[PDB]
Amino acid sequence: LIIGPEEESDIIFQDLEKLKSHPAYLVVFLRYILSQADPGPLLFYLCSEVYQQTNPKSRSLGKDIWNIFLEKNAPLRVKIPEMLQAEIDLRRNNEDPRNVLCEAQEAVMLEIQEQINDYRSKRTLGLGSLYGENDLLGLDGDPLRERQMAEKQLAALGDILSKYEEDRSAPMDFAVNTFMSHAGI
Amino acid sequence: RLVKILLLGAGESGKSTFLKQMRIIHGQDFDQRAREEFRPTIYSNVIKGMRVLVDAREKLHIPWGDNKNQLHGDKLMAFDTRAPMAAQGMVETRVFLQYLPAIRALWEDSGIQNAYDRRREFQLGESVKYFLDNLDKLGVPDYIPSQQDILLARRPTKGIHEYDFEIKNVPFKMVDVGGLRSERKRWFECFDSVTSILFLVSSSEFDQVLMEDRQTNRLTESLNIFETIVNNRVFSNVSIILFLNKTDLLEEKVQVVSIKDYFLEFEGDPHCLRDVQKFLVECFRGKRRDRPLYHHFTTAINTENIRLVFRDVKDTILHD
Ligand SMILES: Nc1nc2c(ncn2[C@@H]2O[C@H](COP(=O)(O)OP(=O)(O)O)[C@@H](O)[C@H]2O)c(=O)[nH]1
Ligand SMILES: [Mg+2]
Repeated sequence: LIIGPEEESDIIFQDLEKLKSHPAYLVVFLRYILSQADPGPLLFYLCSEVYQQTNPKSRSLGKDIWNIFLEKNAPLRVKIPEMLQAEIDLRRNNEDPRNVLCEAQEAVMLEIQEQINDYRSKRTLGLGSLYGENDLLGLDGDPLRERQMAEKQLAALGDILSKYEEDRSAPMDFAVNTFMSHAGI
Repeated sequence: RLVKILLLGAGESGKSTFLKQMRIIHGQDFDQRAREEFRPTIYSNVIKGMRVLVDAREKLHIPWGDNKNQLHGDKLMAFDTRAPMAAQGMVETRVFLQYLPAIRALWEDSGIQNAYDRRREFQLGESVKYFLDNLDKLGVPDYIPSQQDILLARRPTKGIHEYDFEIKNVPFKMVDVGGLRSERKRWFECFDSVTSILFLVSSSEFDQVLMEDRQTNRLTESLNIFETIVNNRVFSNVSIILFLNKTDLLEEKVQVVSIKDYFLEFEGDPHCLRDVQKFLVECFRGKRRDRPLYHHFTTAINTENIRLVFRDVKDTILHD
């Protein structure tokens, strides 16, 4: 009370599983991440998601995931429990890693959540548009149409990528497209 | 070739005022005709600000200084704020004069004054005080707002105002956008070719809450805003300059309120301006994650102060 002298999509942005199914929304979130934070966690999560769904045969991907995110001097090295790292690395024996790679994905989830909460806070500050959120306006719950805006949006990323050295921007672009491609964009 | 500067900051930090200083200092200034156009805005500031005051006196249960003023409070409350002219923050001179007598009485009342001292509990700009204290000159029939009046007049900034000027053969373009949460969604339209960003903050807003949601601390909002701007890599080569505006108000406030009561982290003399100014500064630097950060203690309504501060800003930007 006391008069003044002058005077949703939050559902998609707060949950990673429904954010993954909405490429247009994901691209906006990847924009925030690549600009305001550590790309590692999320990018590692997505590639590892493509692996979990890719038919065992798959080897090449797993190999690149190790060098880009998990090994010693990885460009976008992500931090997971050492035990889980040693075990993933073993499965060298060219065995099935999906089981332990999924634990690695969960370990990094807390960080991905913090960043989710982080961007939602930014949306509250009314600054969602600073990350392409304005490209979501004319959308309606329809797979094909939404994933059409995914492109064009995915081109506005080079703008942020390019301001990263080659040993980091390269793997990033690799990571983004690996998942986008699996999402069909 | 062009120096494009963006003025960013939460609502009521001083952006529109800075923009007016540029026109006064480097542009054409405001001639009598252009100042005359602020009168409707000024009479609107006064009437609407006083209405907020009597309303707060009532709901906060603060007692009148004199019952006979209940009639004047009635007159004001009956003023329709949503009518066409009033809705756009304008009040004709003939209407203002009908309310002058009542307004003058209400402002001499200790109840209304106590309500003002507690404005942090609601929403009210201290610019209404400047005008209430000058009712004598706004009252006179042929009143023409002074430069200082124009600088104090308060008009919301819904939209994007752009102002072009020159300094020693160097073209400049300053952009002012609104700072209310709902206005910020437009901030992205002005980031093409930006050379520098002047981030303004009302240094005396530490005891206030947002107008958007009357539950979030103002300084807190500013810090979170600064945080998302200063850590955005896209602005890696953009000059970010921090203005701790309303220094003159902070100088008054530190003497009756303690920032300690709003931010524990504070350690030092809350009654001392220098101590609080440093804490504020550290608070904004503390948000960076890395490029140096230059800052300035300003008073947007003070022409001479903005004249020399901008001198430093220009040389800073011009040497990047
Ligand atoms: N006393 C004082 N008033 C100020 C200062 N800077 C701005 N103002 C006033 O504060 C109110 C809000 O200013 P404004 O420029 O509209 O803030 P904006 O919403 O960010 O554009 C206006 O009445 C200004 O005249 C200052 O340093 N001191
Ligand atoms: Mg403004």
